[PDB]
Amino acid sequence: SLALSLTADQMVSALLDAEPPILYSEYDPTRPFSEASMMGLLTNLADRELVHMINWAKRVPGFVDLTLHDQVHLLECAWLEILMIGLVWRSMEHPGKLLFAPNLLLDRNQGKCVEGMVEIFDMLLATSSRFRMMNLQGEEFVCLKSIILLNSGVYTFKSLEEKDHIHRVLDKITDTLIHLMAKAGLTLQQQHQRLAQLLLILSHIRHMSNKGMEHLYSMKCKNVVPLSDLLLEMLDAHR
Amino acid sequence: NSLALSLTADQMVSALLDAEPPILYSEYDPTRPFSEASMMGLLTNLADRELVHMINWAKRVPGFVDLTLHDQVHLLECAWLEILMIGLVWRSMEHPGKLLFAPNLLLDRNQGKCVMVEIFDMLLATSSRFRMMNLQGEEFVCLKSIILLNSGVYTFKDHIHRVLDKITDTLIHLMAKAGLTLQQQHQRLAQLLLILSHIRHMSNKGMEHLYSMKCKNVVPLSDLLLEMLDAHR
Amino acid sequence: KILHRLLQD
Amino acid sequence: HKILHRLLQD
Repeated sequence: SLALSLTADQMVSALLDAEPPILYSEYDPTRPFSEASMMGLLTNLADRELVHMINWAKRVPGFVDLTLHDQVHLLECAWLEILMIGLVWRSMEHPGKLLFAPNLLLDRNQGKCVEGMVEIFDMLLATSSRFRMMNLQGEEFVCLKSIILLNSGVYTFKSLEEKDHIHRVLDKITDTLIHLMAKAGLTLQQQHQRLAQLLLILSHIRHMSNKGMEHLYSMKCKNVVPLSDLLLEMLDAHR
Repeated sequence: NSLALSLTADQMVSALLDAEPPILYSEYDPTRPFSEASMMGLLTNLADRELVHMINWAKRVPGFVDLTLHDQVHLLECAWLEILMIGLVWRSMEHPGKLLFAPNLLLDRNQGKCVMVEIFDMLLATSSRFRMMNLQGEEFVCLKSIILLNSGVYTFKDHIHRVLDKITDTLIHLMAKAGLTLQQQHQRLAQLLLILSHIRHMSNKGMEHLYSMKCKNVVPLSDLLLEMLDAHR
Repeated sequence: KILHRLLQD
Repeated sequence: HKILHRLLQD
Protein backbone atom coordinates (compact mmCIF):
# COMPACT_ATOMS: atom_id res chain seq x y z
CA SER A 1 0.00 0.00 0.00
CA LEU A 2 1.09 3.57 -0.69
CA ALA A 3 0.25 4.62 2.89
CA LEU A 4 3.23 2.79 4.42
CA SER A 5 5.56 4.06 1.66
CA LEU A 6 4.92 7.79 2.22
CA THR A 7 7.61 9.95 3.78
CA ALA A 8 6.87 12.46 6.53
CA ASP A 9 6.65 15.48 4.22
CA GLN A 10 4.69 13.45 1.66
CA MET A 11 2.28 12.54 4.47
CA VAL A 12 1.81 16.21 5.39
CA SER A 13 1.46 17.05 1.70
CA ALA A 14 -1.30 14.47 1.19
CA LEU A 15 -3.20 15.54 4.31
CA LEU A 16 -2.93 19.29 3.63
CA ASP A 17 -4.08 18.78 0.03
CA ALA A 18 -7.16 16.80 1.13
CA GLU A 19 -8.47 19.52 3.47
CA PRO A 20 -12.23 20.09 3.06
CA PRO A 21 -13.50 23.62 2.42
CA ILE A 22 -14.98 25.98 5.00
CA LEU A 23 -18.70 26.09 4.26
CA TYR A 24 -21.16 28.91 4.84
CA SER A 25 -24.45 28.79 6.74
CA GLU A 26 -27.82 30.32 5.86
CA TYR A 27 -27.53 32.71 8.82
CA ASP A 28 -29.60 35.87 8.40
CA PRO A 29 -28.40 38.53 10.89
CA THR A 30 -31.58 40.58 10.52
CA ARG A 31 -33.91 37.60 10.94
CA PRO A 32 -34.99 36.77 14.51
CA PHE A 33 -33.27 33.82 16.15
CA SER A 34 -35.17 31.09 17.97
CA GLU A 35 -33.64 28.08 19.69
CA ALA A 36 -35.04 25.93 16.88
CA SER A 37 -33.62 28.20 14.17
CA MET A 38 -30.08 28.17 15.57
CA MET A 39 -30.16 24.36 15.71
CA GLY A 40 -31.68 24.28 12.23
CA LEU A 41 -28.67 26.29 11.04
CA LEU A 42 -26.21 24.04 12.87
CA THR A 43 -27.87 20.87 11.59
CA ASN A 44 -27.92 22.10 7.98
CA LEU A 45 -24.24 23.07 8.20
CA ALA A 46 -23.13 19.80 9.79
CA ASP A 47 -25.09 17.76 7.25
CA ARG A 48 -23.29 19.52 4.39
CA GLU A 49 -19.94 19.18 6.18
CA LEU A 50 -20.55 15.42 6.45
CA VAL A 51 -20.56 15.02 2.67
CA HIS A 52 -17.16 16.71 2.45
CA MET A 53 -15.86 14.73 5.44
CA ILE A 54 -16.68 11.43 3.73
CA ASN A 55 -14.69 12.41 0.64
CA TRP A 56 -11.90 13.75 2.86
CA ALA A 57 -11.71 10.37 4.63
CA LYS A 58 -11.21 8.63 1.27
CA ARG A 59 -8.06 10.75 0.80
CA VAL A 60 -6.58 9.94 4.23
CA PRO A 61 -3.63 7.57 3.65
CA GLY A 62 -4.50 3.97 4.50
CA PHE A 63 -8.24 4.58 4.80
CA VAL A 64 -9.09 3.22 1.34
CA ASP A 65 -7.06 0.07 2.09
CA LEU A 66 -9.65 -0.83 4.73
CA THR A 67 -12.78 -2.81 3.96
CA LEU A 68 -15.99 -0.93 3.26
CA HIS A 69 -17.54 -2.23 6.50
CA ASP A 70 -14.64 -0.81 8.53
CA GLN A 71 -14.82 2.57 6.76
CA VAL A 72 -18.50 2.85 7.73
CA HIS A 73 -17.63 1.92 11.32
CA LEU A 74 -14.73 4.35 11.73
CA LEU A 75 -16.75 7.28 10.37
CA GLU A 76 -19.88 6.41 12.38
CA CYS A 77 -18.02 6.74 15.68
CA ALA A 78 -15.66 9.58 14.72
CA TRP A 79 -17.82 11.98 12.68
CA LEU A 80 -18.74 14.30 15.57
CA GLU A 81 -15.18 14.35 16.94
CA ILE A 82 -13.95 15.37 13.48
CA LEU A 83 -16.58 18.11 13.17
CA MET A 84 -15.67 19.38 16.64
CA ILE A 85 -11.91 19.52 16.10
CA GLY A 86 -12.48 21.31 12.80
CA LEU A 87 -14.70 23.84 14.58
CA VAL A 88 -12.08 24.29 17.30
CA TRP A 89 -9.31 24.79 14.73
CA ARG A 90 -11.25 27.44 12.77
CA SER A 91 -11.90 29.29 16.05
CA MET A 92 -8.31 29.59 17.32
CA GLU A 93 -7.94 33.26 16.34
CA HIS A 94 -11.35 34.24 17.79
CA PRO A 95 -11.08 34.16 21.60
CA GLY A 96 -14.44 33.61 23.26
CA LYS A 97 -16.16 32.80 19.95
CA LEU A 98 -16.90 29.66 17.95
CA LEU A 99 -16.61 30.15 14.18
CA PHE A 100 -19.19 27.68 12.92
CA ALA A 101 -19.01 29.47 9.55
CA PRO A 102 -17.33 32.66 8.29
CA ASN A 103 -20.71 34.39 8.67
CA LEU A 104 -21.67 32.63 11.95
CA LEU A 105 -19.66 33.62 15.04
CA LEU A 106 -21.24 32.74 18.39
CA ASP A 107 -20.14 33.40 21.95
CA ARG A 108 -21.46 31.43 24.93
CA ASN A 109 -24.38 33.87 25.24
CA GLN A 110 -25.98 32.74 21.97
CA GLY A 111 -25.28 29.12 22.92
CA LYS A 112 -27.64 29.59 25.88
CA CYS A 113 -30.56 29.76 23.43
CA VAL A 114 -30.33 25.95 23.27
CA GLU A 115 -30.80 24.25 26.63
CA GLY A 116 -27.80 22.28 27.88
CA MET A 117 -25.68 23.48 24.95
CA VAL A 118 -23.79 25.90 27.23
CA GLU A 119 -21.59 23.19 28.78
CA ILE A 120 -20.59 21.84 25.37
CA PHE A 121 -19.90 25.38 24.14
CA ASP A 122 -17.56 26.09 27.07
CA MET A 123 -15.60 22.88 26.49
CA LEU A 124 -15.15 23.75 22.81
CA LEU A 125 -13.96 27.24 23.80
CA ALA A 126 -11.52 25.76 26.33
CA THR A 127 -10.15 23.39 23.68
CA SER A 128 -9.79 26.34 21.29
CA SER A 129 -7.90 28.37 23.90
CA ARG A 130 -5.64 25.36 24.51
CA PHE A 131 -4.73 25.15 20.82
CA ARG A 132 -4.06 28.90 20.92
CA MET A 133 -1.75 28.61 23.94
CA MET A 134 0.15 25.73 22.32
CA ASN A 135 0.21 27.59 18.97
CA LEU A 136 -1.04 24.51 17.15
CA GLN A 137 0.17 24.36 13.55
CA GLY A 138 -1.90 23.48 10.50
CA GLU A 139 0.45 20.59 9.76
CA GLU A 140 -0.21 19.25 13.27
CA PHE A 141 -3.99 19.74 13.07
CA VAL A 142 -4.41 17.58 9.96
CA CYS A 143 -2.34 14.86 11.63
CA LEU A 144 -4.55 14.93 14.74
CA LYS A 145 -7.77 14.90 12.71
CA SER A 146 -6.60 11.84 10.77
CA ILE A 147 -5.60 10.16 14.04
CA ILE A 148 -9.16 10.61 15.33
CA LEU A 149 -10.58 8.96 12.21
CA LEU A 150 -8.34 5.88 12.46
CA ASN A 151 -8.21 5.59 16.27
CA SER A 152 -11.71 6.34 17.57
CA GLY A 153 -13.29 3.12 16.34
CA VAL A 154 -10.42 0.64 16.11
CA TYR A 155 -11.28 -0.83 19.54
CA THR A 156 -15.00 -1.20 18.71
CA PHE A 157 -14.56 -3.87 16.01
CA LYS A 158 -11.81 -13.32 13.58
CA SER A 159 -9.49 -11.92 10.89
CA LEU A 160 -8.15 -8.75 12.53
CA GLU A 161 -5.43 -8.26 9.90
CA GLU A 162 -7.04 -4.92 9.02
CA LYS A 163 -6.79 -3.78 12.64
CA ASP A 164 -3.02 -4.33 12.56
CA HIS A 165 -2.79 -2.24 9.38
CA ILE A 166 -4.52 0.73 11.04
CA HIS A 167 -1.94 0.72 13.85
CA ARG A 168 0.90 0.80 11.32
CA VAL A 169 -0.66 3.91 9.77
CA LEU A 170 -1.13 5.44 13.21
CA ASP A 171 2.56 4.89 13.95
CA LYS A 172 3.49 6.58 10.67
CA ILE A 173 1.41 9.62 11.65
CA THR A 174 3.23 9.68 14.99
CA ASP A 175 6.55 9.69 13.11
CA THR A 176 5.15 12.57 11.05
CA LEU A 177 4.18 14.60 14.12
CA ILE A 178 7.67 14.11 15.56
CA HIS A 179 9.25 15.06 12.22
CA LEU A 180 7.28 18.32 12.35
CA MET A 181 8.36 19.24 15.88
CA ALA A 182 12.02 18.43 15.21
CA LYS A 183 11.73 20.66 12.13
CA ALA A 184 10.54 23.56 14.32
CA GLY A 185 13.67 23.42 16.50
CA LEU A 186 12.26 21.53 19.50
CA THR A 187 14.57 19.28 21.49
CA LEU A 188 13.83 15.59 22.06
CA GLN A 189 12.38 16.34 25.50
CA GLN A 190 10.23 19.08 23.96
CA GLN A 191 9.09 16.85 21.08
CA HIS A 192 7.85 14.07 23.38
CA GLN A 193 6.14 16.57 25.69
CA ARG A 194 4.28 18.32 22.87
CA LEU A 195 3.27 14.99 21.30
CA ALA A 196 1.76 13.93 24.63
CA GLN A 197 -0.05 17.25 25.16
CA LEU A 198 -1.64 17.01 21.70
CA LEU A 199 -2.80 13.41 22.10
CA LEU A 200 -4.23 14.10 25.57
CA ILE A 201 -6.44 16.79 23.98
CA LEU A 202 -8.01 13.98 21.93
CA SER A 203 -9.30 12.53 25.21
CA HIS A 204 -11.27 15.71 25.87
CA ILE A 205 -12.51 15.76 22.26
CA ARG A 206 -13.86 12.23 22.77
CA HIS A 207 -15.54 13.49 25.95
CA MET A 208 -17.14 16.43 24.13
CA SER A 209 -18.34 14.12 21.35
CA ASN A 210 -19.92 11.70 23.84
CA LYS A 211 -21.65 14.52 25.71
CA GLY A 212 -22.64 16.08 22.40
CA MET A 213 -23.96 12.79 21.04
CA GLU A 214 -26.36 12.44 23.98
CA HIS A 215 -27.55 16.03 23.56
CA LEU A 216 -28.30 15.22 19.92
CA TYR A 217 -30.11 12.02 20.90
CA SER A 218 -32.51 14.07 23.05
CA MET A 219 -33.26 16.77 20.47
CA LYS A 220 -34.28 13.98 18.09
CA CYS A 221 -36.92 12.95 20.64
CA LYS A 222 -38.09 16.56 20.94
CA ASN A 223 -38.73 16.56 17.17
CA VAL A 224 -38.42 20.36 17.18
CA VAL A 225 -34.98 20.61 15.55
CA PRO A 226 -34.96 19.23 11.97
CA LEU A 227 -32.60 16.30 11.44
CA SER A 228 -31.33 15.18 8.05
CA ASP A 229 -31.52 11.52 7.05
CA LEU A 230 -27.72 11.15 7.06
CA LEU A 231 -27.36 12.68 10.53
CA LEU A 232 -30.14 10.44 11.84
CA GLU A 233 -28.20 7.44 10.52
CA MET A 234 -25.02 8.77 12.14
CA LEU A 235 -26.87 9.49 15.40
CA ASP A 236 -28.52 6.05 15.47
CA ALA A 237 -25.04 4.51 15.11
CA HIS A 238 -24.34 5.47 18.75
CA ARG A 239 -27.67 4.32 20.23
CA ASN B 1 6.60 25.79 44.35
CA SER B 2 5.75 22.08 44.13
CA LEU B 3 7.76 19.01 45.14
CA ALA B 4 6.85 16.77 42.19
CA LEU B 5 8.92 18.74 39.67
CA SER B 6 12.17 18.17 41.58
CA LEU B 7 11.76 14.38 41.63
CA THR B 8 13.89 12.42 39.20
CA ALA B 9 12.29 9.87 36.88
CA ASP B 10 13.07 6.95 39.20
CA GLN B 11 11.82 8.89 42.23
CA MET B 12 8.57 9.47 40.32
CA VAL B 13 8.15 5.77 39.50
CA SER B 14 8.86 4.62 43.06
CA ALA B 15 6.46 7.20 44.51
CA LEU B 16 3.69 5.98 42.21
CA LEU B 17 4.43 2.28 42.79
CA ASP B 18 4.41 2.73 46.57
CA ALA B 19 1.08 4.59 46.36
CA GLU B 20 -0.69 1.69 44.63
CA PRO B 21 -4.00 0.80 46.32
CA PRO B 22 -4.65 -2.80 47.39
CA ILE B 23 -6.65 -5.37 45.46
CA LEU B 24 -9.92 -5.72 47.36
CA TYR B 25 -12.20 -8.76 47.51
CA SER B 26 -15.86 -9.30 46.72
CA GLU B 27 -18.30 -11.01 49.08
CA TYR B 28 -17.29 -14.61 49.68
CA ASP B 29 -20.62 -16.46 49.46
CA PRO B 30 -20.83 -16.25 45.67
CA THR B 31 -24.06 -17.98 44.66
CA ARG B 32 -22.33 -17.80 41.32
CA PRO B 33 -25.44 -17.83 39.06
CA PHE B 34 -26.06 -14.08 39.28
CA SER B 35 -29.18 -11.98 38.76
CA GLU B 36 -29.23 -8.32 37.78
CA ALA B 37 -29.75 -7.08 41.34
CA SER B 38 -27.10 -9.39 42.82
CA MET B 39 -24.38 -8.72 40.24
CA MET B 40 -24.97 -4.96 40.42
CA GLY B 41 -24.94 -5.22 44.21
CA LEU B 42 -21.54 -6.93 44.23
CA LEU B 43 -20.11 -4.41 41.75
CA THR B 44 -21.52 -1.39 43.61
CA ASN B 45 -20.24 -2.59 47.00
CA LEU B 46 -16.80 -3.24 45.49
CA ALA B 47 -16.62 0.11 43.66
CA ASP B 48 -17.66 1.95 46.83
CA ARG B 49 -14.79 0.45 48.82
CA GLU B 50 -12.28 1.02 46.01
CA LEU B 51 -13.25 4.70 45.94
CA VAL B 52 -12.00 5.16 49.51
CA HIS B 53 -8.58 3.79 48.55
CA MET B 54 -8.51 5.83 45.33
CA ILE B 55 -8.98 9.08 47.26
CA ASN B 56 -6.00 8.17 49.43
CA TRP B 57 -4.04 7.06 46.37
CA ALA B 58 -4.73 10.45 44.77
CA LYS B 59 -3.21 12.37 47.69
CA ARG B 60 0.01 10.40 47.13
CA VAL B 61 0.19 11.23 43.40
CA PRO B 62 3.11 13.70 43.31
CA GLY B 63 1.79 17.20 42.70
CA PHE B 64 -1.84 16.39 43.53
CA VAL B 65 -1.55 17.65 47.13
CA ASP B 66 -0.40 21.06 45.82
CA LEU B 67 -3.83 21.75 44.29
CA THR B 68 -6.70 23.47 46.05
CA LEU B 69 -9.38 21.30 47.62
CA HIS B 70 -11.91 22.40 45.00
CA ASP B 71 -9.52 21.42 42.20
CA GLN B 72 -8.82 18.02 43.76
CA VAL B 73 -12.58 17.45 44.02
CA HIS B 74 -13.11 18.38 40.36
CA LEU B 75 -10.40 16.04 39.06
CA LEU B 76 -11.60 13.05 41.08
CA GLU B 77 -15.27 13.65 40.23
CA CYS B 78 -14.48 13.66 36.50
CA ALA B 79 -11.95 10.78 36.47
CA TRP B 80 -13.15 8.29 39.10
CA LEU B 81 -14.79 5.84 36.69
CA GLU B 82 -11.86 5.99 34.26
CA ILE B 83 -9.49 5.19 37.12
CA LEU B 84 -11.64 2.25 38.24
CA MET B 85 -11.77 0.95 34.66
CA ILE B 86 -8.04 1.16 33.92
CA GLY B 87 -7.52 -0.57 37.27
CA LEU B 88 -9.93 -3.35 36.30
CA VAL B 89 -8.41 -3.63 32.81
CA TRP B 90 -4.90 -3.89 34.26
CA ARG B 91 -5.89 -6.68 36.66
CA SER B 92 -7.53 -8.60 33.80
CA MET B 93 -4.42 -8.71 31.59
CA GLU B 94 -3.31 -12.22 32.55
CA HIS B 95 -6.91 -13.49 32.18
CA PRO B 96 -7.81 -13.18 28.49
CA GLY B 97 -11.55 -13.17 27.91
CA LYS B 98 -12.25 -12.49 31.60
CA LEU B 99 -12.63 -9.41 33.82
CA LEU B 100 -10.95 -9.74 37.23
CA PHE B 101 -13.18 -7.49 39.32
CA ALA B 102 -11.75 -9.20 42.42
CA PRO B 103 -9.59 -12.28 43.06
CA ASN B 104 -12.86 -14.09 43.93
CA LEU B 105 -14.89 -12.52 41.11
CA LEU B 106 -13.79 -13.47 37.57
CA LEU B 107 -16.54 -12.72 35.03
CA ASP B 108 -16.85 -13.36 31.30
CA ARG B 109 -19.05 -11.67 28.71
CA ASN B 110 -21.85 -14.17 29.37
CA GLN B 111 -22.11 -12.89 32.95
CA GLY B 112 -22.40 -9.32 31.66
CA LYS B 113 -25.75 -10.24 30.08
CA CYS B 114 -27.66 -10.29 33.38
CA VAL B 115 -27.37 -6.51 33.17
CA MET B 116 -23.79 -3.79 30.07
CA VAL B 117 -22.59 -6.39 27.55
CA GLU B 118 -21.22 -3.68 25.25
CA ILE B 119 -19.15 -2.16 28.06
CA PHE B 120 -17.82 -5.62 28.95
CA ASP B 121 -16.56 -6.18 25.40
CA MET B 122 -14.91 -2.75 25.39
CA LEU B 123 -13.14 -3.51 28.69
CA LEU B 124 -12.03 -6.93 27.43
CA ALA B 125 -10.75 -5.33 24.20
CA THR B 126 -8.72 -2.81 26.22
CA SER B 127 -7.21 -5.58 28.36
CA SER B 128 -6.29 -7.59 25.26
CA ARG B 129 -4.66 -4.48 23.78
CA PHE B 130 -2.60 -3.93 26.93
CA ARG B 131 -1.59 -7.59 26.77
CA MET B 132 -0.48 -7.26 23.14
CA MET B 133 1.62 -4.20 24.03
CA ASN B 134 3.07 -6.01 27.08
CA LEU B 135 2.15 -3.06 29.29
CA GLN B 136 4.44 -2.89 32.32
CA GLY B 137 3.40 -1.91 35.84
CA GLU B 138 5.67 1.13 35.79
CA GLU B 139 3.82 2.28 32.66
CA PHE B 140 0.39 1.54 34.15
CA VAL B 141 0.88 3.73 37.23
CA CYS B 142 2.00 6.58 34.98
CA LEU B 143 -1.10 6.21 32.79
CA LYS B 144 -3.46 6.15 35.78
CA SER B 145 -2.04 9.36 37.24
CA ILE B 146 -2.18 10.98 33.79
CA ILE B 147 -5.92 10.18 33.74
CA LEU B 148 -6.36 11.71 37.20
CA LEU B 149 -4.71 15.02 36.23
CA ASN B 150 -5.78 15.28 32.58
CA SER B 151 -9.44 14.29 32.43
CA GLY B 152 -10.77 17.40 34.17
CA VAL B 153 -8.13 20.08 33.62
CA TYR B 154 -9.84 21.40 30.46
CA THR B 155 -13.11 21.90 32.39
CA PHE B 156 -11.75 24.44 34.89
CA LYS B 157 -3.83 24.66 34.98
CA ASP B 158 -0.18 25.61 34.52
CA HIS B 159 0.84 23.54 37.55
CA ILE B 160 -1.15 20.53 36.32
CA HIS B 161 0.32 20.67 32.81
CA ARG B 162 3.82 20.96 34.28
CA VAL B 163 3.11 17.79 36.26
CA LEU B 164 1.69 16.10 33.16
CA ASP B 165 4.91 16.85 31.26
CA LYS B 166 6.82 15.36 34.21
CA ILE B 167 5.02 12.02 33.81
CA THR B 168 5.66 12.17 30.06
CA ASP B 169 9.39 12.40 30.81
CA THR B 170 8.94 9.46 33.18
CA LEU B 171 7.24 7.31 30.52
CA ILE B 172 9.96 7.98 27.94
CA HIS B 173 12.60 7.34 30.62
CA LEU B 174 10.97 3.94 31.22
CA MET B 175 11.01 3.05 27.51
CA ALA B 176 14.64 4.04 26.92
CA LYS B 177 15.46 1.91 29.99
CA ALA B 178 13.81 -1.12 28.35
CA GLY B 179 16.04 -0.72 25.28
CA LEU B 180 13.53 0.79 22.86
CA THR B 181 14.95 2.99 20.10
CA LEU B 182 14.02 6.65 19.69
CA GLN B 183 11.38 5.89 17.05
CA GLN B 184 9.96 3.09 19.22
CA GLN B 185 9.83 5.45 22.22
CA HIS B 186 7.44 8.02 20.75
CA GLN B 187 5.47 5.37 18.86
CA ARG B 188 4.78 3.49 22.10
CA LEU B 189 4.06 6.76 23.90
CA ALA B 190 1.40 7.58 21.30
CA GLN B 191 -0.18 4.12 21.37
CA LEU B 192 -0.54 4.23 25.16
CA LEU B 193 -2.01 7.74 25.21
CA LEU B 194 -4.51 6.97 22.43
CA ILE B 195 -5.95 4.16 24.59
CA LEU B 196 -6.83 6.85 27.15
CA SER B 197 -9.32 8.16 24.58
CA HIS B 198 -11.12 4.80 24.56
CA ILE B 199 -10.99 4.61 28.36
CA ARG B 200 -12.67 8.04 28.35
CA HIS B 201 -15.28 6.67 25.93
CA MET B 202 -15.92 3.62 28.13
CA SER B 203 -16.34 5.87 31.18
CA ASN B 204 -18.87 8.08 29.37
CA LYS B 205 -20.88 5.06 28.21
CA GLY B 206 -20.53 3.54 31.68
CA MET B 207 -21.71 6.71 33.41
CA GLU B 208 -24.81 6.69 31.18
CA HIS B 209 -25.57 3.15 32.39
CA LEU B 210 -25.19 4.04 36.08
CA TYR B 211 -27.62 6.95 35.63
CA SER B 212 -30.17 4.37 34.45
CA MET B 213 -29.68 2.13 37.49
CA LYS B 214 -30.37 5.15 39.72
CA CYS B 215 -33.74 5.82 38.06
CA LYS B 216 -34.39 2.07 37.95
CA ASN B 217 -33.48 1.87 41.65
CA VAL B 218 -32.52 -1.76 41.07
CA VAL B 219 -29.49 -1.66 43.40
CA PRO B 220 -29.15 0.83 46.28
CA LEU B 221 -26.23 3.15 45.57
CA SER B 222 -24.17 4.68 48.36
CA ASP B 223 -24.30 8.42 49.00
CA LEU B 224 -20.65 8.73 47.95
CA LEU B 225 -21.38 7.04 44.62
CA LEU B 226 -24.49 9.19 44.27
CA GLU B 227 -22.34 12.30 44.71
CA MET B 228 -19.72 11.07 42.24
CA LEU B 229 -22.43 10.06 39.76
CA ASP B 230 -24.50 13.24 40.18
CA ALA B 231 -21.41 15.33 39.36
CA HIS B 232 -21.81 14.29 35.69
CA ARG B 233 -25.44 15.50 35.33
CA LYS C 1 -26.97 3.14 4.83
CA ILE C 2 -26.48 6.58 3.31
CA LEU C 3 -22.89 6.54 4.60
CA HIS C 4 -22.28 3.23 2.83
CA ARG C 5 -23.57 4.52 -0.52
CA LEU C 6 -21.58 7.76 -0.32
CA LEU C 7 -18.40 5.80 0.43
CA GLN C 8 -18.99 3.75 -2.74
CA ASP C 9 -19.75 6.46 -5.31
CA HIS D 1 -21.07 19.67 51.90
CA LYS D 2 -19.65 16.62 50.12
CA ILE D 3 -18.40 13.28 51.42
CA LEU D 4 -15.51 13.78 48.99
CA HIS D 5 -14.37 16.84 50.96
CA ARG D 6 -14.11 14.90 54.23
CA LEU D 7 -12.27 11.98 52.64
CA LEU D 8 -9.78 14.38 51.03
CA GLN D 9 -9.14 16.15 54.37
CA ASP D 10 -8.87 12.96 56.47
